[PDB]
Amino acid sequence: RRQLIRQLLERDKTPLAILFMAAVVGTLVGLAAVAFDKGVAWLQNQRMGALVHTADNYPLLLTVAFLCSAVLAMFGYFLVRKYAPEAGGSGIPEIEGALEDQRPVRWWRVLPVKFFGGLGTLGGGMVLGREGPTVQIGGNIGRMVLDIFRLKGDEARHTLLATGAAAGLAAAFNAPLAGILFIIEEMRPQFRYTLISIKAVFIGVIMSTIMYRIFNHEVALIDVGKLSDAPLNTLWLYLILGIIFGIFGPIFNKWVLGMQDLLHRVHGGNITKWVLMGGAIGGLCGLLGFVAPATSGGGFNLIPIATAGNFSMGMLVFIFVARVITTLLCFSSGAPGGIFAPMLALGTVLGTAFGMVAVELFPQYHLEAGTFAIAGMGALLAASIRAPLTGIILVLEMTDNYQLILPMIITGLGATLLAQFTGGKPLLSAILARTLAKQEA
Amino acid sequence: RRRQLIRQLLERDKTPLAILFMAAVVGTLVGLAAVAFDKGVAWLQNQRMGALVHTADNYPLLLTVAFLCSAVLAMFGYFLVRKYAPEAGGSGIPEIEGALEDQRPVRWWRVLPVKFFGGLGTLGGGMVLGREGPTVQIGGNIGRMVLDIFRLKGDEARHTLLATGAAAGLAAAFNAPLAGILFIIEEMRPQFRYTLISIKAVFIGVIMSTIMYRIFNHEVALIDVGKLSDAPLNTLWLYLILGIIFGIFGPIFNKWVLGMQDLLHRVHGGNITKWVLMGGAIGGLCGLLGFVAPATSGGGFNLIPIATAGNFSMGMLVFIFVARVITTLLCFSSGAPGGIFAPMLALGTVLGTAFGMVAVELFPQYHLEAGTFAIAGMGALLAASIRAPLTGIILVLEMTDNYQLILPMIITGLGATLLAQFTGGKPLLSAILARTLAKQEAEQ
Amino acid sequence: DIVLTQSPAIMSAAPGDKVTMTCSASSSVSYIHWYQQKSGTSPKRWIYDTSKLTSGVPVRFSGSGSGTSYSLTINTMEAEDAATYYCQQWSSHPQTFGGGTKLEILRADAAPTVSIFPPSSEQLTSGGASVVCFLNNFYPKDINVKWKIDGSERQNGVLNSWTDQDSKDSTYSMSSTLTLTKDEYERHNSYTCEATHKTSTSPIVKSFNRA
Amino acid sequence: DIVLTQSPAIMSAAPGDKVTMTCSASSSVSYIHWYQQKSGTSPKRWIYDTSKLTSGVPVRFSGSGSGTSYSLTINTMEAEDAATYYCQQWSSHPQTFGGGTKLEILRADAAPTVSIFPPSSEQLTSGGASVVCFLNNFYPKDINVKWKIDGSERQNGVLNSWTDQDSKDSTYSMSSTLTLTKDEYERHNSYTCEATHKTSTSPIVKSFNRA
Amino acid sequence: VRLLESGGGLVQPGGSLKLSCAASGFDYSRYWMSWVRQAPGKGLKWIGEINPVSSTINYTPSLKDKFIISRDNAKDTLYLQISKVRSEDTALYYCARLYYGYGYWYFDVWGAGTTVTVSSAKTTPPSVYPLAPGSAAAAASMVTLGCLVKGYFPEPVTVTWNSGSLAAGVHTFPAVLQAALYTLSSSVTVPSSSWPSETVTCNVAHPASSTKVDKKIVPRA
Amino acid sequence: VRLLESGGGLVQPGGSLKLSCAASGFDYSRYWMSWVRQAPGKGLKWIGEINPVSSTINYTPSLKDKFIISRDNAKDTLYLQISKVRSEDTALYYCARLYYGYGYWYFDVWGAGTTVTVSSAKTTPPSVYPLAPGSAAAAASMVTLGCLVKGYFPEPVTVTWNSGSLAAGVHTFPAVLQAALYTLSSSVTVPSSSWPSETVTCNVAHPASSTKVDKKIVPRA
Ligand SMILES: [Br-]
Ligand SMILES: [Br-]
Ligand SMILES: [Br-]
Ligand SMILES: [Br-]
Repeated sequence: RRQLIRQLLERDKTPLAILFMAAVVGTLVGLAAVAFDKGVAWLQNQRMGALVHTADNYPLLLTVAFLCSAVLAMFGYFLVRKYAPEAGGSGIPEIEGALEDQRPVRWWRVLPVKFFGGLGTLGGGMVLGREGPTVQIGGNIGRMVLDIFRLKGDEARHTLLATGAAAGLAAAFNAPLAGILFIIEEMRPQFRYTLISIKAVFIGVIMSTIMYRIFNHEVALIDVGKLSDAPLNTLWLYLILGIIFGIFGPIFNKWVLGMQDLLHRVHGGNITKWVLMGGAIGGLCGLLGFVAPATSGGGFNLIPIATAGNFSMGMLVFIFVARVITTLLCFSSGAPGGIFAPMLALGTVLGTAFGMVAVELFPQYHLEAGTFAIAGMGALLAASIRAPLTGIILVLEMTDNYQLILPMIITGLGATLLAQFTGGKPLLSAILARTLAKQEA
Repeated sequence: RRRQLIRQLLERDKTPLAILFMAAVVGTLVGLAAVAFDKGVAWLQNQRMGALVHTADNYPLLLTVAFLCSAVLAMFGYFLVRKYAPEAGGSGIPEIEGALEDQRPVRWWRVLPVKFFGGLGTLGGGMVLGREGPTVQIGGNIGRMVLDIFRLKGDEARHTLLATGAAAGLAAAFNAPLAGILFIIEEMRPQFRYTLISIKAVFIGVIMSTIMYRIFNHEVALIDVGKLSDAPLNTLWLYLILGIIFGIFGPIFNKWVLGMQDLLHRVHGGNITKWVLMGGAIGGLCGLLGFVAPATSGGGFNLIPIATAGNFSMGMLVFIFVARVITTLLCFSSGAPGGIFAPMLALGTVLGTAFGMVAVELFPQYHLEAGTFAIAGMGALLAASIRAPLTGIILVLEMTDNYQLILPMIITGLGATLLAQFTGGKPLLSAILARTLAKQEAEQ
Repeated sequence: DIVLTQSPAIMSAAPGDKVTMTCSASSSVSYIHWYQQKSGTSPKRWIYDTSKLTSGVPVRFSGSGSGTSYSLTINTMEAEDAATYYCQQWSSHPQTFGGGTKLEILRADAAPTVSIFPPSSEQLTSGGASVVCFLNNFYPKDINVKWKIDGSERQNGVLNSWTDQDSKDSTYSMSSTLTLTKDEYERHNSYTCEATHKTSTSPIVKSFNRA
Repeated sequence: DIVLTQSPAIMSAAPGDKVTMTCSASSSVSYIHWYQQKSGTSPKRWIYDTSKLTSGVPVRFSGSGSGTSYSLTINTMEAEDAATYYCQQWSSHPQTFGGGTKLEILRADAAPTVSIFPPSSEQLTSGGASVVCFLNNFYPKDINVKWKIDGSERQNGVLNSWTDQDSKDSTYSMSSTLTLTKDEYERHNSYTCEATHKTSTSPIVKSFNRA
Repeated sequence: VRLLESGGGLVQPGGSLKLSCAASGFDYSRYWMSWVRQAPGKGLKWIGEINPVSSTINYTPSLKDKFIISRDNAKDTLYLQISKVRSEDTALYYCARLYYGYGYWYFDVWGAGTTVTVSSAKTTPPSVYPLAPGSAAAAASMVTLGCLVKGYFPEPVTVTWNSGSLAAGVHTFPAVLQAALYTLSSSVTVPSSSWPSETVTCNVAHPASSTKVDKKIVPRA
Repeated sequence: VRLLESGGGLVQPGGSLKLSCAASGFDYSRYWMSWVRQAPGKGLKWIGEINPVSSTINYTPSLKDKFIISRDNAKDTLYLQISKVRSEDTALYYCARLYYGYGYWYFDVWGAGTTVTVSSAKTTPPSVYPLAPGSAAAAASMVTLGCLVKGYFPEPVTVTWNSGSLAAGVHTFPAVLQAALYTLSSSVTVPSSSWPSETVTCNVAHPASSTKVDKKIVPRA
């Protein structure tokens, strides 16, 4: 105890030099994400203008649609398989490793590989989200500055690498809160104490967000409007929702992992069969990106339309199964790219359908399909990656319906609880464990 | 060695079901208990209302009954604490911090009733102190207690429950589930070593305690400021300046709250009577002002919407401010049972409104609304004094529902933590726990 | 669609009485509500979520229950509670209300106030006759009105209306009408109106003659 | 109060051209805006925040600068780009606007299409006599007119009225009336209409005769 | 607050009409609206509800197109279209803004009503005759005036004295039928020195024919 | 979105008027609204601005009580009162919704304007004058026609040609002010095979003098 007194009197006194560097990691991760994002846009943009040129003959345009998607795919699949094979997948668990000192932060190789690797896969319109790229990039932007200024000692090495990941999560969803939260909730060393300054994570998360704002303001990523509220006698319905998500969360983990194995057999590790199958997969997307525009893409486009309820009940089931397919293919084939964004889209759709069934099994309840959408949106984010807190503060900042905070917390804790009891595991820490185990295998 | 990590990552978040089911219990109990403590303090101010109605005539008589009742409800609580549990004096927050370090005793057989009734007295009296203090400390002892009464063994349950207790008590105290969860992980937990606290449990508790406070207190907010305006990018610098102001003053304020604890202890030398008397005097001066300048007294929550709509002349705000620094100290420094969060929200909202007012005419081109600088400064003492920005920002956000001010808010907030650390301020919670742990080993 | 069925379909009490009414239903309903329809007005939310008073619906009111039978209670009624109160559920769907428990006040006695009116000349320019008799603020509500044309009884061309119990004072009132032609009203002269009622044994007789 | 000064008060350019006007603040200012006004149309916002393009606006547009001097630029100007462009600033209250810059489409030359008109006969059962004379579709704008009563040169009754650039051909126009007393008009026969304009050394004339 | 319906009255057996409630004093969006009818002297029955975004429209166990509840968020107006009208549909119809405490759903605030009268009949504006204390005018401290409101159609008319500045001391008696026409009377009571010395005017109002009539009651001199 | 400002016209000097701007199609709160004016040929100068809830109202450096801006949030209208009108107030007046990007504010969406004429000159209808070409009707390629709408006050006349379906090659002229009177001229050019063959009318209205006239251009006998 004698020591506790000494430290209480010393708490929250992070070395100025560590603060000022968080500030720069921030601004750099910030601008970088803006770049990656302006990038991906432009690429899908061009693929549109090139579908207009082929406006006549049909199978010709199907082909061009398959083609440049396949072409942008491989570009990225190659780029990763050659110069940095850790930038394949989400990239998130790699940074958790890194904070545990268990993977290397090879920034000279990853920065460019992930950046251009993603622009490829995403520009192509594959079913992966911008975070993966932007978080991993963020960490590497952290490591790097830290090297380049030869700041010494465990604190700076963790702090900067953490503020980096945070700031790139922020800029990925315009979501400062979700960012800081992502670190303390899921990224940090889960089992030993670590010396990460939280006052610095903040500075970076601010500067990152101001960059994203400076360029991306006056339009939201999701706009659902102000939805209705949740009468107390309706809450049990969001517990039922949370149990559906929680049993299915682990089923989905088992499919993502199993698909990584069942897909690895198709190429044996072979840098060419892989890049080829990748163009096949990414080619499949560019096709559906134009034949059932709901089946393909990041997801952010159909969140509004499902939440306004403007989908027939079949169309929803269709979109859902079709998505569990396209989502797996893309993420399990180890393309560079996150899995948060498409789990938001998935939950939003399962949510909308539960809501729809609820809407007419309970005319007295005066239900709005919409609200189970916005409770389901962060639900996979808690059944699968099994970090509810972060995913709730996330959906909150995106959908701005603070009056759903109760149903949302319930559907969330419902899911984490029900995954824990049907033996699911944090899908990130699961991945990093395969990797750290396959290392001394 | 890594070999271990692989084994742990495959094991992570699998809190033993029995510790979960007990979080759901502590929750519901800390929940209901707050609602009780809450409906209580209300009735008591209400009675003191109906009693000023009866003396409608005679003015000095009125001032008298206003003074006396509050003096009388004060004492009753001062006594109740100086007698049967001297740990329930003050906020009672650092005491729960200590308890998580295992450095303080969770004497719940003494504290549950002493804090509950001790507060009802001081609050019902209309002193300048917040529900939190009482409801958080009570929440912890509601935890400890259900832990002992079910003889659950091992470090984890004794930490978890003790933590999901405190959380649920803070969510019920501001209708703020997220601010709760966040409070433990940012501020309550052991700040220097690893601890074994189930986050998925704190959540179960903080839900149950919120459904209780919902069941009973729905369809009116504690703060309603409506949908304020936005912050254009070229506006932001101004909340950094706001943040510097808060940050230089945050420690000056901590130096005051501490100095007043000493300068106050001189007046009674620790003597259970001089104390309970000085207490009636302070709680008396409150019930008076509760009625002569109803802004200078009370919890704060009432003047937040009025100051935020800008409906106070510029003088009035300076007056309320100085006057409230005076009333907030006297109450919290004299170590009556009761938190210091609520009055810091009020204090910041005022300095926020005033800064915004000056800004509103210094920059007509900016199209400012003094109101936004209110909602920036509301959590700003919560950051320069208690030094716990993240918690206070999720707080302010859940009460004021203005998510479009999240940027200015964080800035003002971070501005303040930064400036308070460079002007050598310390976390006001951990500073008190430190005086207490150090004054414990100061009898060898 | 649940059928809610209300107790004392009409019920009468003295101010100071503890009145209770009743809503029973075909299935289980829960958290039912209660509307207050003061006379010739639109109804008003009075008790909601079975046992919750609306705002400024006096403390004297309450309600409760569970399951299939619930009950409104006026703990000490007042003369102003005179109304027809409805229960209602949306525990299930469609929501549906009771049928009424039309509450009536009992007060001390109170005798008519009679007035009689000559066919207003411009009703005669059309060629009708209306001899008009108001009987204001009397309790009980039983009242016998008789018309005499030249000491001589008349029955035909005669109609009567009653007001409802008054919300505040609890009395009733009565308007009797007698109609003829420019013809019939010109040919006689003694126009009289007659009122027996609990509070005098001898008719309160009122009239006039054209001259 | 900040005074913005526009560059070319008026200016012409051929369709396909790099075009550049200039906001020249009296003190410092930052992030100025640009607005476009077509004849009798209400102003549109064109460029905001020194270079961001109002969504809708053709990509050929692009302004910038800073400190004391800014500038809007059309990159290959067009048909539809004839307007008036105003720069506005709100960097310091109260906000202010420019003199305007008048952007007129430059084109081929053209001949006045002169038509003289004898006073209506409606106008003559009234004692006024106005002889109109349109001088249509010319380029450039600079025209001159001279009236004449029986070869004698005139100046009084002469009200002149140019139009602005026709949208569908880029020519100017110009009506000119000569008004007179009625007899003042009969007491003469010839009424001529001479029009001196850049594309011919001696005038274009045109007349009529009463009798 | 205040909802205030209209367009009631006369309808042919077999055809149909459009009722309309004009809201004022609340964010009329956000709110589920509703219709409730009162049969002549009888029970309260639900017709239907419409949600804020015109996107849910539960009615009552009724038929084909008996009811078409529509709304108009920008005008602040609810709508009712009873089509195929027999005499069950004669009533006082009510508009009403719904709500909840525990999400067991109640009827927050009720309209004022308009009466739809199903008959082959025809609209008669009311004849209004002043009733004054006659030849016998033997005045006591208080004094009873009144106006006969006769032979109009259909229900209702409404009647106030000195434009509702006389609330005190007034009675209006239920109208009574009489071969396709309606007759009520009103009666007011005033201090005997307050009239004829000052003015007393009844204000008769039959909205079914948008016809008002203001009878100053003149001493029978 | 649309901004429709009404209520301009002819004011006597020294008197005053209350322009109104009526706004549909966007959430009329959240936004600042601002008036701006244009003296015919001449700058844009800003009158003032009002916030969404009327708590901040700024004007241009101008005489003490020259302008009263206000806004009625519920009727979705912005007003502007000008008082003691001298002639510098003779201009066209536009309302405008304010916004920003980075927050250096701009005028987002303007309306059509309305014109304010400050003069002691009286309302005077115009005379319409067919203009059929020379005694010697020089019929060549394209024959030129016109009318004279002379001697009215104040602006505007609007002149269209054959109910406006002669649109291309019509030439309406600026009016002129002379001895407190206005005069303008229009000219339509048609295919020489059209006239005197099928019929060619000029439509003048001066709505100010409640004048509607359709002057049929015919050849001079
Ligand atoms: Br991965
Ligand atoms: Br991810
Ligand atoms: Br304390
Ligand atoms: Br506290």
